[PDB]
Amino acid sequence: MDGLKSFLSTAPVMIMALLTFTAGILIEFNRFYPDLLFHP
Amino acid sequence: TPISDSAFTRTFIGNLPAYRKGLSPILRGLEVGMAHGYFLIGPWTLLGPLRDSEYQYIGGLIGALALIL
Amino acid sequence: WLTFYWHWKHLGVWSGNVAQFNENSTYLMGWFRDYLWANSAQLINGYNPYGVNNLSVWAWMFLFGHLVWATGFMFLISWRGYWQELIETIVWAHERTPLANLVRWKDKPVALSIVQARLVGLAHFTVGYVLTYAAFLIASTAGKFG
Amino acid sequence: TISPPEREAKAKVSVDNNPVPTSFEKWGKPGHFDRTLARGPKTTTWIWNLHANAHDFDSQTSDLEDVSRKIFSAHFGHLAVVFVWLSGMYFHGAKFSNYEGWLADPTHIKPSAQVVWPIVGQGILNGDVGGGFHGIQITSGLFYLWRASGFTDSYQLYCTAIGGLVMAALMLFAGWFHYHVKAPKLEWFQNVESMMNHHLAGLLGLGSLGWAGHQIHVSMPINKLLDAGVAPKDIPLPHEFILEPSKMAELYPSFAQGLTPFFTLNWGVYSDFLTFKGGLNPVTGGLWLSDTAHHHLAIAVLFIIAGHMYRTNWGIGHSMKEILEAHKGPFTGEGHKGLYEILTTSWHAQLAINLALLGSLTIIVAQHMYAMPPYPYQAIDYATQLSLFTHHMWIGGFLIVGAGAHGAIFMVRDYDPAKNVNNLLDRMLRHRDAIISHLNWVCIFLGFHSFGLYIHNDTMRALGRPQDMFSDTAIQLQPIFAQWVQHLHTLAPGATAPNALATASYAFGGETIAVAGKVAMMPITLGTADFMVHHIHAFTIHVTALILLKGVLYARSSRLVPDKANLGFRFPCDGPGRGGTCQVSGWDHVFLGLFWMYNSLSIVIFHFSWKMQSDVWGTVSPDGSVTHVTLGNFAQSAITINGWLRDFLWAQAANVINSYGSALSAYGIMFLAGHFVFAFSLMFLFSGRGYWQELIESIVWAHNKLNVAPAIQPRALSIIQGRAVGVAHYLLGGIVTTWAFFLARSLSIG
Amino acid sequence: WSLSVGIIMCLCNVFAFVIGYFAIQKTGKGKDLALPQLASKKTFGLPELLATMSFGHILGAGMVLGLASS
Amino acid sequence: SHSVKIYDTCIGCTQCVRACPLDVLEMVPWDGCKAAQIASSPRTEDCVGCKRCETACPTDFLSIRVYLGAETTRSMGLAY
Ligand code: CLA
Ligand code: CLA
Ligand code: CLA
Ligand SMILES: CCCCCCCCCCCCCCCC(=O)OC[C@H](COP(=O)(O)OC[C@@H](O)CO)OC(=O)CCCCCCCCCCCCCCC
Ligand SMILES: CC1=C(C/C=C(\C)CCC[C@H](C)CCC[C@H](C)CCCC(C)C)C(=O)c2ccccc2C1=O
Ligand SMILES: CC1=C(C/C=C(\C)CCC[C@H](C)CCC[C@H](C)CCCC(C)C)C(=O)c2ccccc2C1=O
Ligand SMILES: [Ca+2]
Ligand SMILES: [Cl-]
Repeated sequence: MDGLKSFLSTAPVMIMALLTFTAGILIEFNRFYPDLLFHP
Repeated sequence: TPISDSAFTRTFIGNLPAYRKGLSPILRGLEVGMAHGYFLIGPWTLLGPLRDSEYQYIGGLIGALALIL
Repeated sequence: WLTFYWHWKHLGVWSGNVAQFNENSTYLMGWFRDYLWANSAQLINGYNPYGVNNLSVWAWMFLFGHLVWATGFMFLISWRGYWQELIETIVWAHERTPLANLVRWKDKPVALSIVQARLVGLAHFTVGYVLTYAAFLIASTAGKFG
Repeated sequence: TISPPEREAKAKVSVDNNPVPTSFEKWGKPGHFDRTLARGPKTTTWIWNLHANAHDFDSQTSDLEDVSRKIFSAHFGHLAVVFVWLSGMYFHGAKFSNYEGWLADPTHIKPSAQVVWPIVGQGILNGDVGGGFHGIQITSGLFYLWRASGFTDSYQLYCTAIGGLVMAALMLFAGWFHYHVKAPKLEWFQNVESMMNHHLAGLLGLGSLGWAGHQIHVSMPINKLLDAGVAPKDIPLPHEFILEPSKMAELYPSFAQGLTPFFTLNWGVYSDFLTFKGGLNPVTGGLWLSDTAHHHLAIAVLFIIAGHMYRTNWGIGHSMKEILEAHKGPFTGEGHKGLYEILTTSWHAQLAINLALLGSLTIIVAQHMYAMPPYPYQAIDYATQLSLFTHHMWIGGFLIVGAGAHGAIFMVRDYDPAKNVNNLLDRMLRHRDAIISHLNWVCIFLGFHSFGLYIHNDTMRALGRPQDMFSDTAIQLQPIFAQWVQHLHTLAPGATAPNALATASYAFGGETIAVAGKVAMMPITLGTADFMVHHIHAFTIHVTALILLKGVLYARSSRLVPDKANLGFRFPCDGPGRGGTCQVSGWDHVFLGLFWMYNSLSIVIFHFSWKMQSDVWGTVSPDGSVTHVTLGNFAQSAITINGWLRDFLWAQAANVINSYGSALSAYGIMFLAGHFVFAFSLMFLFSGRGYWQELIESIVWAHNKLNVAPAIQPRALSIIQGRAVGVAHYLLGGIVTTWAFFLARSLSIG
Repeated sequence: WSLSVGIIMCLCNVFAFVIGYFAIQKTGKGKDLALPQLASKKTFGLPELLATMSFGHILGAGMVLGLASS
Repeated sequence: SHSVKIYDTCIGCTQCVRACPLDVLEMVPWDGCKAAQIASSPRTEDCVGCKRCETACPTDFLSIRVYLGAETTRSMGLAY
């Protein structure tokens, strides 16, 4: 139903989903290529 | 309440100058003074700055004569 | 901040140890430790259970400034109405105490206004901010070099 | 929803069939529970007010029968949350710890139940705790509990976590069931006599009964082998003891007789495992489990008997209404009349009692666990001891102020003056000024005659005048009463306790028990430095009580505000008039009492942490001498503020600032982080929103300049919310600082 | 066990029986029958009867274990 | 004593008088609004300045203004 599709798309749920996704991006990038004080 | 007004308190509240019956403004603070420097001497009897010298009974006297002032 | 900067870098220059400042001032723990905690040793040792040296007056003024600075927090955090109620309770207490209601007051006691509250709190904060840092700056300097 | 049969058998059961249907359309509608918020957000404050009133069910609906059905399912959901959290600990002990590696050599290794993912340098946080394991050394004392419970394999903790998750699912399901399928009426609730009978006889009685049975069949026969020197892999399983009752009959002489003597009043024969030794265990440093099983059996019998005092359906029993209406003397007029009706209708009236008692009991838990260590090897783990003590201090400290909050809530929302005519509450409301002014005087007295002593000692030691101090080497302030009761508890096993073999705790006086190379518990000599700090504690608690009491005795009205009851519980003020009416509500009084609870516990935990390190804890020599950490300077240095500034703070904070580059670096990070949050709170606590709204005006103009202003108009936090964020960040920063400091200091003492 | 029942346990049961037949407010208000005429076990409802039967076990334990150990 | 003024932007809704807790404000018949009334402040001697009127004003910015002044026993809200 749409009542739960609207709850999954609320401000806090989405603003935490984006933060989790960006955390995953940054964590994996600094896992495979860590220690980038600058660009070579 | 009993503490505020009882048998002994009804008279004793009314027994010191500003409640005492017909006491002159000369004696306006007899007790209010006879009870001051007599108990101010207590803390200076065994605890004062000069409690372990030879004037154990002098610092209290002078301090009381100043605190009463 | 400015005075921490000046004092730490000048300690480094005076002791010939500019390396300490140039290599610790980049992270805050360097300030919290190599400056605040490190240079306080003599300061807090002005009066000890073992003796009393010339820094004792500064060791007393440090805690004094802390006390005044913390006293300002009362006026700045709690506001008037609480104190007006607490004062009214005391007014009732005096006007009902035998051998004391006969001690009447011309000035009706009231709590400090909000403007006066902020002013007194800021004044205590400023006194405890200046005196404490001065007792640190003079004591920690008159030890390693004074 | 679903449709079960009935589930009743001539009971007071009363439910409503499907009152609230199950749907998701209300999930996409935030703030629907409030009429003022359902029309849509027009300012950003609408968002904050959404969370500030999420659980306040009085402002939502006025029907109490709906509020109670909400509260029941809320408790079920909380229990589901708790079971999830506990299954977390059991699973992390099963697969992310070294409980097996610690149980083997408990004196040569440290407990650890967390593994940090090696990434961006944080893999350094995995400290070598011993035995090849790398992780964070825990301080919650879970390995000691799991050893005292009989856990020996990882599969046991795994199944415990599985059962915890199952119970979480069950509580979560029961919550939905008791609000969407068959929600109970009011007839099922207001049986406080019946509820007390059931909560005493069944919950607290049968609980300790079953746990004592567990200990007799699991904990005792396995900890007896653990304390002997037997390897855990050679120790049998708990069910092998019931499958072979002869192995239990032999391991305890009393067990070699059968079950009949218990039924035939032959209790004295079971003295071979239901013991009364007391003291501690010289092998583990904790309490004897043979005594704890007996203790739980006694508590079980006592509670089951207590659950048979009140009246239910068979005529016998008491009615608390009768007991309250009976108690009345010439001093209080009608006495407790109307109190049953107070506590059977107002939920806040009940919570203001339950929170107070639960917080006090948490504090008692801390004070009893620290001195009579009930878990093996916890008295040697100084970190775990300190952590449990301080954590159960803080939990109780918060739960106590909760009582002073909900009391004022009851006063403003549920106090009916017609229902309280010349009873305890009504007559207490009369002489409010008397009690408040007397407590004012008492607080002033305790402030002068406890802290002024420290100021005088600092000024005397600063002036170079040792013979004028309040110390153990000058004007002594010896605590006679506490030392006397210490000596009383010391002479207990040979006078007022012939059956007791050892004292309740070795802190009062007696022998010095030590495990491995560290001490477990020794007599805590009380002198001047203890008397002064005890009076400091009393003063701080008195001021906190004064604040939280004037918060309730004046939530209705006052000489300043006579119509305060109209303003509600939570409100900032009543205008700058009357000289200034800022912070008069009960909400503001709780906001102020939070700070004083923090300030009191800040001295309590420091008293604990320094007295233990100075006059108790310390390494023991093989000849017999005991050398304390701070060399016993508490009795000679804790008497001045400079002593606490230098020899306590400055001296013992070195472990935290020098923690960079090690496994304790996170503690220094959090130390500075709490120092940050503390100061961040001062911005809110010292300012007012009238400036921030004027600034938001300029930022709104800037946003509209590029046409980027949200339709949700931005509004600065309300005055109440400003104060709330201030106090929240103050407490958070302070407690994070003290937590980091205490953990980094306790882990660095060996 | 040879005489622990009649001398104390039955004695304490009957003691609680008397003090409950005389002191309990609501006796016959219980759910049980108490139909047959007995000395003191079914003269009033078995709620009251079982109440004193439990309290008499309490008293009997407190007296037997209070005599001399076990 | 405090000063209480009422401006011509007042719509005469009596809300500030319904919120006043010291009978400081009244309502006199006017000729400016539909209600044909405007707020009045005859008994400024009883005005403590709790701003309960200004809080209960509907017009764009206040139509009634309170300006705190020389505080007295009555304006200070002294009950002792
Ligand atoms: C999928 C099952 C389900 C569904 C569809 C609903 C649907 C509804 N419930 Mg409901 N409820 C459920 C399960 C469910 N509930 C359970 C299991 C419980 C027991 C805790 C409750 C207890 C409950 C109460 C007391 C009330 C409702 C109410 C409502 C209605 C409004 C809910 C709302 O405000 O928005 C949605 C709300 C949220 C999404 C809250 C988010 C979750 C919070 C922040 C924390 C989650 C805690 C959780 C219960 C336990 C944690 C799980 C564990 C793994 C940690 C709505 C139609 C209210 C009502 O009837 O309106 C008057 C009402 O008062 N429910
Ligand atoms: C089981 C105990 C209990 C229960 C059931 C309640 C229940 C209630 N309380 Mg209450 N309270 C309690 C204990 C309890 N309280 C205690 C111990 C205190 C002392 C601190 C208070 C102080 C208190 C106040 C001052 C108020 C209430 C209010 C309320 C009512 C509304 C709750 C609310 O505002 O929504 C939801 C609650 C929130 C949105 C708070 C969120 C902010 C939290 C505190 C942040 C904490 C951060 C986190 C824990 C740690 C930091 C990590 C971070 C980095 C993420 C509600 C019925 C309010 C009321 O109006 O009463 C009717 C009210 O103003 N309570
Ligand atoms: C350590 C205490 C502290 C801190 C951090 C601040 C910080 C700030 N003050 Mg401030 N102030 C303080 C104490 C403090 N103040 C005190 C005691 C007073 C006297 C009452 C004032 C009075 C004051 C005034 C009058 C003003 C400020 C202003 C500002 C802001 C200026 C903008 C800036 O610095 O850029 C950047 C911001 C920061 C560096 C701070 C943000 C730090 C966080 C950690 C960033 C990350 C966000 C975080 C992850 C959020 C997630 C939380 C999650 C865990 C729940 C800033 C946020 C001015 C302002 O509003 O700006 C326009 C302003 O006019 N302050
Ligand atoms: C640390 C203690 C060692 C120092 C000694 C201090 C002596 C304390 C004074 C004696 C107790 C006074 C209370 C009983 C006196 C008592 O409760 O009598 C009973 C009386 C009412 O009883 P009724 O006759 O109405 O009984 C009917 C009731 O069931 C209710 O209707 O209560 C009051 O007196 C009200 C006045 C309270 C105000 C006095 C209390 C003083 C506050 C400080 C108390 C200190 C206690 C410290 C304990 C840790
Ligand atoms: C304690 C307190 C009071 C009560 C304070 C009172 C009643 C003042 C009492 C202080 C007396 C007068 C002694 C002060 C001693 C000073 C050092 C004397 C300085 C005066 C100069 C002339 C020297 C408030 O009124 C108040 C108002 C708003 C916010 C916070 C607070 C607040 O915290
Ligand atoms: C700064 C300040 C404000 C303004 C404060 C504001 C506008 C709060 C800012 C909140 C921002 C918009 C959200 C950021 C904080 C979030 C709650 C953190 C959530 C982060 C997750 C999404 C990860 C007041 O309103 C105020 C009121 C009364 C006294 C003092 C003050 C005061 O000092
Ligand atoms: Ca001397
Ligand atoms: Cl010192």
